Amino acid sequence: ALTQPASVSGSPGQTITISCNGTSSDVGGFDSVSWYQQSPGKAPKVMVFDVSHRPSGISNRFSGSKSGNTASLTISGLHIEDEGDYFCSSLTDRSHRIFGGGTKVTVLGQPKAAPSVTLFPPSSEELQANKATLVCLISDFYPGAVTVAWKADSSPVKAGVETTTPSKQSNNKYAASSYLSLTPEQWKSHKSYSCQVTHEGSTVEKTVAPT
Amino acid sequence: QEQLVESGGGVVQPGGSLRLSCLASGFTFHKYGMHWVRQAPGKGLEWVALISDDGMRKYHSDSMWGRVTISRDNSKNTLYLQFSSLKVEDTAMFFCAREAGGPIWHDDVKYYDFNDGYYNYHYMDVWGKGTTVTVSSASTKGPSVFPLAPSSKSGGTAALGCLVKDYFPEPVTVSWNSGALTSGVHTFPAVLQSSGLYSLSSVVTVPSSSLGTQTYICNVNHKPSNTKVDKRVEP
Ligand SMILES: *[C@@H]1O[C@H](CO)[C@@H](O[C@@H]2O[C@H](CO)[C@@H](O[C@@H]3O[C@H](CO)[C@@H](O)[C@H](O)[C@@H]3O)[C@H](O)[C@H]2NC(C)=O)[C@H](O)[C@H]1NC(C)=O
Repeated sequence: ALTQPASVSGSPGQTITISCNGTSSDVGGFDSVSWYQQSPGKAPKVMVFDVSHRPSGISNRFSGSKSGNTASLTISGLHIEDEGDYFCSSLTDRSHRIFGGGTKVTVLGQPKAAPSVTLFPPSSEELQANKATLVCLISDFYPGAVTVAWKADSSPVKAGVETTTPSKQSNNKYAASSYLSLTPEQWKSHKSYSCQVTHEGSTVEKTVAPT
Repeated sequence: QEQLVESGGGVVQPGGSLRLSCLASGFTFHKYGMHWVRQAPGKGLEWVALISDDGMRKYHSDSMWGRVTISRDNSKNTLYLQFSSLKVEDTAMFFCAREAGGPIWHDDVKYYDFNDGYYNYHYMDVWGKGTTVTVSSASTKGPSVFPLAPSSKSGGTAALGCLVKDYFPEPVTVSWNSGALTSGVHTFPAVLQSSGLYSLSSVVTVPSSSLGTQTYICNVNHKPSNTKVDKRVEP
């Protein structure tokens, strides 16, 4: 998979640049990089192809380049209508196509809001049902992009972690939920567990102790 | 004009076989290459397969482990994808995408290949809203409701909610104190865990002062299984 930043944010009129690191087997091996925009609940749209070229009827604000194994997408003068997810794709020396992880691009429409995060331990009831689930809930954050990181004590944890896609509230802020399923034993063995949401450079952290 | 429509989707059993069908229009079908692109819920795009114009050449993703086969019927302007031994992790959105293409020019003259077929271009210029595919076997089942009690951490404002887990199929409706409670209420979207069953969570923000003087009860209605539940959440 190609490497794109999880999220980039800016103000309207401001200029932005998404990077797309790759290898010598694709991006660095060919000048066939394409960029796609996917606006919410819609289907992808070609913005750039062969690195820098713009299909007919595509804004002069979308620019593309490349350097070694890393190509870029540069939006000049962000409009709100640029909001959405962006995917870079390259030809490979296996004659396959590859996609990047995707980058949620946010153009501010309302003043930034730091998330409100709460962490629940497993209920006694679930634990009598021989199961365990830590619920990590996040609300009231804008832009609508966050990074959920779980940690068992000091060490990070990736297995058994589920995270929903941010959704809009009644107050137009964003919310997201992250579950960490555990066995009753795993849950008893560790000192504590950490939920770490990263939002706009800032990171909040709550912690549940089985104790 | 240039358009693709995806169909043949729905909910299917693991280990079963499936066959999707894309339908084009507004362009010369038998001149372009075709792609399948999938997108697991909330995930990123993923390449599946590419078929040549005449359909005598196919390319598949090395991570599909050869569980997929791509085909086409140019006389019907229709593209096909077919599965075998589906898996729950095969849950995703399945897009149909044309491969850009056309003549190639040196000087002022343009050259084709034999038959006057287009050389390929390397960017999917046409997309059709994918049809969705869901892999789960669990017969209709009712949900279990566990209390997410107010952490001892909170003065200020406290948060508490219900963890409604292990139901099928969607949807589930979640109210608080019988609808009387609305402000500060956030009901999250459901997740499909490995289980093949759905889980979700509804939470409500309140003044920590209200704790012990105000009774919070989440009302869960899972119409499919005809199950209604009432749980009290307390410190
Ligand atoms: C592909 O993207 C990665 C991140 O996903 C980029 O990583 C970071 O790139 C910068 C530029 O080389 C590294 O240096 C930076 O310098 C600026 C000042 O010039 C400073 O403000 C930054 O704090 C940073 O020191 C940065 O260390 C690096 N981070 C890493 C390596 O994780 C990277 O630029 C891209 N690919 C390559 C090959 O650089």
